[PDB]
Amino acid sequence: VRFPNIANLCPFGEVFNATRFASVYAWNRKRISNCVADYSVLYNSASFSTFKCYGVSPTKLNDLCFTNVYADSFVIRGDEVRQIAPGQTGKIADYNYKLPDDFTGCVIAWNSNNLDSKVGGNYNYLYRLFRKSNLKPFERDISTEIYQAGSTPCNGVEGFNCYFPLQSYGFQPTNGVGYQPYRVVVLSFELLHAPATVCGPKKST
Amino acid sequence: VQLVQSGAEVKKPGSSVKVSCKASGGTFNTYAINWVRQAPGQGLEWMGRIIPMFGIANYAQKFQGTVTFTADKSTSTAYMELSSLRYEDTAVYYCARSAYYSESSGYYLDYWGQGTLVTVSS
Amino acid sequence: EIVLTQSPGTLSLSPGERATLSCRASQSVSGSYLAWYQQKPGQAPSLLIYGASSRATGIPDRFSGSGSGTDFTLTISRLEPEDFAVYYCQQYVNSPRTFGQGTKLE
Repeated sequence: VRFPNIANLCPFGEVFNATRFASVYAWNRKRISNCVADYSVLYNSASFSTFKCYGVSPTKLNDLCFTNVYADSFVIRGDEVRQIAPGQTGKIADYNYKLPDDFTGCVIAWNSNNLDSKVGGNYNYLYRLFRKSNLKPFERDISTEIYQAGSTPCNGVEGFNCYFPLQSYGFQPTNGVGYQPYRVVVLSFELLHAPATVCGPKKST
Repeated sequence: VQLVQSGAEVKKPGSSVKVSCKASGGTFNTYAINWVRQAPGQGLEWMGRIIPMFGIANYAQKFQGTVTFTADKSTSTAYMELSSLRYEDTAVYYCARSAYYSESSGYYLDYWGQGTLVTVSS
Repeated sequence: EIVLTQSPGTLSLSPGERATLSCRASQSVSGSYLAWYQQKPGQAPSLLIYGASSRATGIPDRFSGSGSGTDFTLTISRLEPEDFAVYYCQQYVNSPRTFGQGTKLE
């Protein structure tokens, strides 16, 4: 088993209950290091509509020792929550956030319609409509370079066959469930029990 | 919806000036700001655009190196800096908002400010 | 660069009814990405039309643009007393958003 015990509780509450979440293209990453793991809070809360745990099972079998837990938070539209699965393709998957096909983690997603929709629309959350190439697993593109779509040089300004690579979601308070924001906190585990920097909450060794 | 800017600059030749176009709430969010030089008794010249959210300002070949576009995300105000007053630089500087987003595909100036005229004097 | 040449240089002579305001470009305007701006004297130009014929908000539909490729038309059904300003052409088709010279400048 061989895990150490750190009295420091892991700040999953910080990640999940944060006031402001990042956009999908500029996906915010936090490293959960050197703390005891809290996973049953997530399991029992049950207000998380999507709790898809690849690799590890979501039925109370994640009391495991991890050397590294990576937490990623972004806000996307409801229709593309399926998009962010291992080995799936779409706009969000190939241009904003790509999940490795061997992902051993938990894609956690819940509604933020009250929090992340503002009257007259909320345009704070962006997404990359077009990009030159498909995005590699765990890569953030913050470039604002005008996408080329024609022989004409973009010259840095937008126009025909030259577009701003990013676009606004535009969540509205009265809108379809398919068109409402879902905060997603992708949890990436490494499942190494020998270093086990991220302590598991079971009795020591 | 309203983009009230500066008035008139008593700038002696060679002395720099900064413009102060004021964006209303939500203008900066989804709209870029464009500057249009209107030299007295000529046509409209497109100096360039500033995308406030990502702080991107691109200028035309003519005005490159002679003018600087800045915008303040807090207070929602657009600024344009003239390097110095060259003799031909006297003009009515305008400010207008264009959609920069791919879906809208408008890239045209919807609303305009009153105008800021620079000159040797008043 | 896409340049523009407005042909009817001076139409502020109180003309009657239809006016065939034109604008042509060296390379054809692509995607009908042209707009028309009305510069009332002493004031800043207000958008009058955009696209090939897409009328602006708060502008009477009598002002139309019958443009193919480069938008070379702007038709006002009646020349009302208020509408005697300087109408401008602008293209946003991958250039430094070059304008025209103006069409009804006294």
